[PDB]
Amino acid sequence: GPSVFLFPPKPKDTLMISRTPEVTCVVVDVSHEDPEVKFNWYVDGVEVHNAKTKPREEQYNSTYRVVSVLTVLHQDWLNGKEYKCKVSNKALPAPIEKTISKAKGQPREPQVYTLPPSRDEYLYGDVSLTCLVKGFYPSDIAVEWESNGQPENNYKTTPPVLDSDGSFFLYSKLTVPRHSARMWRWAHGNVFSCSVMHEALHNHYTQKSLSL
Amino acid sequence: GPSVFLFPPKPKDTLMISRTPEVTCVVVDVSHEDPEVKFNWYVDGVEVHNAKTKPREEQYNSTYRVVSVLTVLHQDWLNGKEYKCKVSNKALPAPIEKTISKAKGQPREPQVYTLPPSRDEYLYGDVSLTCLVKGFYPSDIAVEWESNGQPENNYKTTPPVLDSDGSFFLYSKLTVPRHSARMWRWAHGNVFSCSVMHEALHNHYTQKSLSL
Amino acid sequence: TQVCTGTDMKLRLPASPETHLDMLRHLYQGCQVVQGNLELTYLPTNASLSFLQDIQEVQGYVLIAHNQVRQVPLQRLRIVRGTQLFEDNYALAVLDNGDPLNTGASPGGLRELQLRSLTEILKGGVLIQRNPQLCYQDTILWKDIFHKNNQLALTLIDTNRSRACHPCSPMCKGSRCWGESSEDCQSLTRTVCAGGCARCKGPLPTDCCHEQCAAGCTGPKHSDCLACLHFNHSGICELHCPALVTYNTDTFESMPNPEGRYTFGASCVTACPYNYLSTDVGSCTLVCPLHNQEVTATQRCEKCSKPCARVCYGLGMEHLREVRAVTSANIQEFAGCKKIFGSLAFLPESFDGDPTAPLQPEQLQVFETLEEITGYLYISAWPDSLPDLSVFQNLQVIRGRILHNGAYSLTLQGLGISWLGLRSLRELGSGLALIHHNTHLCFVHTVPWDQLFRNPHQALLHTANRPEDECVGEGLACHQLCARGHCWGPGPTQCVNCSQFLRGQECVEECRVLQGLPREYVNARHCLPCHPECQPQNGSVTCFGPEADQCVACADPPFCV
Amino acid sequence: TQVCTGTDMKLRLPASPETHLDMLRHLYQGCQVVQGNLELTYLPTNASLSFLQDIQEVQGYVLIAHNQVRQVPLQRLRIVRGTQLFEDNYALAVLDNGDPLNTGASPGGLRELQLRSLTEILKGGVLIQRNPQLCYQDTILWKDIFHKNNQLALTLIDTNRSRACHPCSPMCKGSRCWGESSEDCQSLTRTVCAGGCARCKGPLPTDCCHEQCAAGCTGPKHSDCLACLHFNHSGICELHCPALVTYNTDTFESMPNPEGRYTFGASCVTACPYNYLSTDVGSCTLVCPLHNQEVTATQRCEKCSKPCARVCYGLGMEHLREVRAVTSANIQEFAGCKKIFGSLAFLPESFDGDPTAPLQPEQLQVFETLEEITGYLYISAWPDSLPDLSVFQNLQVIRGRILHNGAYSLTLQGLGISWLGLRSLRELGSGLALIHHNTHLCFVHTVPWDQLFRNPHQALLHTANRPEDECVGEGLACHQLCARGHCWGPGPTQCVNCSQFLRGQECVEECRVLQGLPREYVNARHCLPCHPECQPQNGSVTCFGPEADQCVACADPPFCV
Repeated sequence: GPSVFLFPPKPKDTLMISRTPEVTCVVVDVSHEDPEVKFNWYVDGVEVHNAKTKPREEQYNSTYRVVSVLTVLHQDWLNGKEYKCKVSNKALPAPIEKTISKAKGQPREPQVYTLPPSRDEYLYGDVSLTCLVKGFYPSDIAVEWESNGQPENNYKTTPPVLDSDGSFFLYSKLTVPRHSARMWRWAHGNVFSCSVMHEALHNHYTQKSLSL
Repeated sequence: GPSVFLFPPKPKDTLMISRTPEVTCVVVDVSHEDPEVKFNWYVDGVEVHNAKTKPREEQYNSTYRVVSVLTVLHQDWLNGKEYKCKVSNKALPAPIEKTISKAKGQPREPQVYTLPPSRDEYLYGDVSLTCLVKGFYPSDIAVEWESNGQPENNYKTTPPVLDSDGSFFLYSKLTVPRHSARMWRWAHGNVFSCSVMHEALHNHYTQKSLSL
Repeated sequence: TQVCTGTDMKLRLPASPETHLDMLRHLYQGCQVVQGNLELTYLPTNASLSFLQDIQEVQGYVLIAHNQVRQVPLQRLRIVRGTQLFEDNYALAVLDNGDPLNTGASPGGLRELQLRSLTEILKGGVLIQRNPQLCYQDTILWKDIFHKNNQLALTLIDTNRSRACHPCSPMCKGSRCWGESSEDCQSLTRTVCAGGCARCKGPLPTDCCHEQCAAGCTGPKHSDCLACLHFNHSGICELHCPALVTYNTDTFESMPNPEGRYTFGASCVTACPYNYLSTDVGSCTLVCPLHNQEVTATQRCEKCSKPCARVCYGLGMEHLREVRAVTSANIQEFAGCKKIFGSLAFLPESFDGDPTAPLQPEQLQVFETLEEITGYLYISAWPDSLPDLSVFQNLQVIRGRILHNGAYSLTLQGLGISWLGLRSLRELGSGLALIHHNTHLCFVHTVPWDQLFRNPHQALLHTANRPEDECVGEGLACHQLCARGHCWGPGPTQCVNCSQFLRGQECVEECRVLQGLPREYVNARHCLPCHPECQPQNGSVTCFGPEADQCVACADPPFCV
Repeated sequence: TQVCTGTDMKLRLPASPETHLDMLRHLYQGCQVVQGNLELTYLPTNASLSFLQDIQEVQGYVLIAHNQVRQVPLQRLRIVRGTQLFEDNYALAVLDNGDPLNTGASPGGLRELQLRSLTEILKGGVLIQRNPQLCYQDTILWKDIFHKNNQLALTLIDTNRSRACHPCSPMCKGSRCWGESSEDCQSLTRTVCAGGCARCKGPLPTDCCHEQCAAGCTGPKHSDCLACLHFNHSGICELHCPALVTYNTDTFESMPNPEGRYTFGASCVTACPYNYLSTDVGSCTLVCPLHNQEVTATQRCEKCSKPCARVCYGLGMEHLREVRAVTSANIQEFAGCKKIFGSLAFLPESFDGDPTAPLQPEQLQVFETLEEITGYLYISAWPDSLPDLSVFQNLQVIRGRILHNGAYSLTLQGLGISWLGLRSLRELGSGLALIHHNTHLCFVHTVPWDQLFRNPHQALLHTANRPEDECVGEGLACHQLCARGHCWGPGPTQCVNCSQFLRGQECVEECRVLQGLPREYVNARHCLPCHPECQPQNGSVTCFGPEADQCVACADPPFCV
C-alpha cells in the first residue's frame, strides 16, 4: 500500500537567525477516488495547529502532491525537540506518527581547510575546485562558497560518512569550466574560501581562505 | 509486515578475474512460529538451482538471519544480465521477484589524481591522507591503497554523487595517526598511490603515484 | 624628534619669502635645540614666531641679517657651542637689519635684542656691523660669557647708529640691559667666580659650579647643573659618554658594556635615531668615515671583508666637497651606479658653454638604474624639449643626510615641465620638501607626501604652479586604477598601490592569462611572463610556475624540451 | 672508439710484466691506428699479439727495445708521421732486443722484422743499434720510404750481429727482404716516380700519385689514394679540413659553413669526441690554449668575458712541464682549488729530505675541496701511520686527458693502506686503470670500475693485493645498505646508490623525523636539517620546508620569530 514520510529543515537556514528553516511534511500518491487529507502538527504530543498548508500538484503517477510548511524559531531545535506530522486518509485506516528530531552525541568542532587541484588533473576543460571538512558532528550540515565577498552556484558536494574517529568527513566539488568566470579569478589568484556552518563551530561559523 | 531485499556483488571482486564476487540474498525477521524458507535462483526467469546456502544466525530481534551465496563468472554481469532471488514463507502469501542487475549509460573513464593534506591541517594527531576520482560512470566502484607494493587497511571512503557533468565524484580518507606506521613512510616520502578499479578504465585499471 | 637640525644659509636669498616664513614652523615648532647652524634672514614685521619660544642650545653659528622686524621672541636660550662658524671665525653675527627704501608708524628694523637667558659660549666670536636702529649693543661685556678659553677670540660691534638709546634699568647691577625692562637684566659667570672656578651663581665656593658644567648651577653637583658641556646624560653633566665595550684586565679580550652609550648631539643614548649611523667607534653621525662602509642589521658603519669597497660618490664628498653642481664632466661617472654615496643638483651653469662643455638631454637615463642616494637634490633650470622626468622610472628612496642650505631633502623650481613620475618612492629620510616656479606643471597635489615622510618635522611648501582647479582643463586626472588617486602622473605606470595587477610597470585589469599570446601567470598582485618552452595553450592558463618545471603545455623528464 | 692512443714509455720499466702484457689488449684490440707514440718493451716469447694484426698509422715515435720475442705480427702498417720523436730526433728505434743470461730450443731474441706493408714516412729518422740475433737489416734502402723532405734526416743501423743471414728472396727485385719469404718483398715510391711525382705504383704518370696523397695509389685520384697526408675525409685525401665558418665578400661578417669540420687525428669530422675539446679555431685537442678557457654547452674552449681567468694549475702545465712530482713546495698552492687544470702524483722523493724540504701527513685535506682534475695520477709510497685516503671524501671525476707513461688515467702501487674511500665517482675519461703492490689493501673488488668508465678501451689490471677470499678475515664486507655491494670502504659514507636515505654523507634507515632532537625532513633520497627557528615538535614531522617559511612549530607573519 501507500506510505508517506516528511522532510527535515535545511542546515543553511538553521544556525542563522535571520533565516527561517522549514519542517515540511510532504504527501503523495492520492487515491483516484479517495484523496482527502488534513494535517495536525504536534510537539511531543501537543497540538499547535499553526502551520501554512499549500495547494496540490499533479504528477506522472496520475496522483497529486500535498505538503504544509511549519514555522520555526530555532531555539527548541537548537536545544533539542521532537516534531510529529499527523495525517490521514481513507485508503489507510491508521494515522501517522513520526519521531523525527535533532540528534545528540559528542559534538565535534569542524576540522577545516582548503586545497588546490592537481597539476596532472589540469587537462583541458572543466577543472575542479574543492574544499574539505572532517572531525565534525552531527551529519546535519551544508556549506557554500564565497569569492571576494560574492557567491558561487555551480558547486556540488557529497554527504558525510563515519569512520573509526567517531566523526564525519566529506568534500564539496566546484565545477570550473573553460573560458568562464569560475576560473578567471582562480588564475588571477583572488580570495576564494569555504563558507561553513555547523553547530560545534565556535560562533557557529569559521572560514578558510584559498589562492595560489 | 516483514520484507526482505538482497545484496549486490563487490566491485573489488568484479573486474578482477581471479576474484569471485557473490550475488547474495539475505533474509531476516523469521516468525517466532512460522520461520520456514527456501531459495530458488532465476536468470531472467530461468531457474538454475546451483547456489550455496548457509545456516542461520540469531539476532537481538529474537529472530534468525538466513542467506545464500550465488556463483559468478563475471561475463554475463560484465555485458549485462539480471538476477532474481525467489524466497517464500507463511507469514507472507506472496513470493519475491527483484530485478537487480548492472546498469548502463555513457561509461566515463575515471579522471584520477592524488593530493596532499594542507599545511594548516597538520595540527597534531591523526593526519589525513586522500585520493580522489571523478568523471566516472557508473557508481559501482570501490578502491584501495598501496604502499611500495604493500597494502593499507585503516582507510575509509565515501559514496558517489551526481552533478551537471552527468558523472560521479568522491574521495577516500586515510587515517594516519601519530607515532605510527601510516606516517613514517609519508614523512620519508616513499611511493604512495591509489589502486583504482572501474569498468571504463583502460584495461580496467589505472594508478597515480604520490609523495612530497 | 624633540629637536631640530641646523642649516647652511649664509646671507642666502630664498624665493617666495612666504615659504621662507613657513620654512621653519615645521622645523622649530616643538623643537628644543638645534644640531648645527641657526640662520635667520629676510623677515618683515609680520611674523608668527611663537614656535621659537623655547630654544636652549646651538651647535653651529647663529646668524641674523637683512631682517626688518621690530621684535624677536628668542628667550630661554643659554648655550652656543660653535662647531661651525661664520667665515669660519664667528659664533654669531648681525648685519644690515633695516630698510633703505619705503603712513604706517614704524622704524623699519629692530630696536633691541633682549636675550637675557644667554650665559655660555664656546669656540667662536661675534660680529655686529651696519645694524642701524637698534640700541643696547656694547652693553653687557661679552667676555663674561666666554670660557676661560677663547678670551682672545675677538669680536666686533657696530657704532654707527640712528636712534638714541635709554639708560639701562636701575634694577640691574651696572649697564647690562639686553632690553629696557628689568626682565632683561644680566647675570654672569666669569669674574665673580671662586678664583679658578669656571662658573657660579655667586662668589661662594658653594655657589661655584662644576668644571664640566657651564651656564652656572643651583649647585656644583651634576644634577644641579645648567649647561652640560658635551651632553645631558639622563640629566647629568659628564664629559664623555660611557664606552660601548670594555677590554679585560691585560688581554686583547673585549666584551660589551651595557652602560655604554653612542655619542651624538650632546645626548648619551642607547641606540642611534633614524636616518643616522651606528659605529663601533661609538658615535651616531651622518657620514661613514675612512676605511669604513655601511651595512644594515637599522643602519651601521663598520669595515667589510675587503679594503674600501669601490662605489660611486656624489657631491659634497671627499673629492666633491667644493663643487658647484653637475656639468658636462662627471656625468657618465654615474654609469650603472646602483647606489651613490653623495648628493647632486642641476643648474643652468650646466646648460651653458662654461668655456669647458655643457650638458645634453640624450646623455641621460642612467637614473633608470639608481636605487638609493645619500644626500639631497636641487634644480634651477631645464629645457623645454623634455616634457617629463620619467628617466627616474625607478628610485627607491632619497635618505638625504646632507641637505641643500642645510634644510632641504630636495629642491626644484624654475622649470616648465608638465608633470612628474617618481613612482617607486615609499619613504624619505631627513630634510624638508620644497617646490615652486613650475608653470606647465600639473599632477602635484596627487601625492601623499606625508606617507613618504619618516620624520614628523617634514612637510611641503608649494605655490606658483598651475593648480588642480585649472589643471583638469582638457581632462587631467590620476590614472583610473591607481588606488585613492595616489598618482605621480598619467598612465598606470605611475601607480603606487594599484589593487589591479601590473606588468613590470603597467597596472591593468587583464593579467591576460591565455587571452594574450605571450601567456602569463600571477604572483604578489603582479603579472609574470610564462616560461618560453611551455607551448601555447587555449583551454585554461598555459603555465603553473616560472621555471621550465611546473609547466603543462610541452612542445628533461619534467621539462618540455 | 675505433682507434687507440699513443703512450709515453721511453725504455720504461713497468711492474709485473703480466700486466704489461694485458696492458694493451684492451688498448689495441679493435684499434686501427694510434694517436701518438707506440712503445713496445719487455716481452718474452710467450705473446698473444693477434690484436696487433690490423694497424695502419702512427702519429708519434715508434719504439722497440729490450724485447726478447722471435716474431712480431705487425703488418698492414703503411704510415708513420713522427709528431713526436725518440730523443726528439728519430721516428722509430730498436735497441738491445736479446738475452745476456740463461734446454729449450731458442735463440733468445728476434730474428727478422717482416714489415712489408710500410711505405710512407714523415719528419723523423730511425736508429737500430746493439740488436743481435736479427738479420735483414740494412736491406731495403730506407730513403725510398722518406719524403722529398727529410732526405737529410739521418739514420743509423747495427752491424754487430751474431747469426748469419740468408739471401733475399729471388722473387724480389734486388735485396729488399723484410723476411726470407716472398710475402715480405718490397715496393717503393721515390725513385721510379715520374720526375717530381712524390709517389707512384709505377713510373707511368698514370701510375703517379697525388701530391697530398702518400704510400702510392691505385690511381692519382683522391679516392684511389692509400696514405692520406693529414686526414681521411670520408674517404678523401685533402690537405686541410673545411673551415667551420666563412666571412662574406668584403665584410667583417661571419656565418657558419655546414661543410666545415674540426681538425683532429687525421679525420675531418662534424663534432669532437668525448674527453676532447671544441674550439672556434677548429681543432679538437687535449689542451685549451693561450688566452682561452673552457666551458660547456659537451665541452668547448673559447675566451670568456675577462682576461685569462685565474685558477689553479697542476703538473705538466705551462709552468710545470718538466716537474718530477710533488714536494714540500707547491702543496698549499692547491688551497681550496675547486678545479685544477693539470696533473699530479706522489713519490718517496716527496717523503725524503731532498736537501729542500719533505712533506708531512697533516698538511693535507685540501682534497676535501677538489671537484675535478684534468690530468692523471701516480703513487709509489705512503706512510704507515695513515690507514686510509678519506681526504678525498668528495671528488667528482678525473677526466684525465694527459696520462702517466701516456697510458694511465691513474696509478697506485707500493703502499700499505688497508682500504680506499673515493666514493663520489660516477665517470672517468680517457686513460687506463692500474693497481698492485698494496699489501694491507682490501675492499678492492667491491668496485664496479666498468661503470666509472666512459671509453670501452678501459679496464683494470690488479694483483699482488690481499684478495677477498682472505680479506673477509675478521668479517670484512661492503656496508649493509650499500646497493648491490658497490662499496669503496666500510661505513655507509662509502656508498654510491644507497636506496636508504643519507645525512650529508651517511646512509641509514632513519632520516629521524621527530625522533632525533635536531629534526629533519626529506628530499631526493637524502635527509635535510629542519629550520632553526621552527620549534621542536613531537606529534608528527616538525618541519615542512627548508626555509623559515613552510614551518609549523613556531617559537615575520609567515616566519616563527
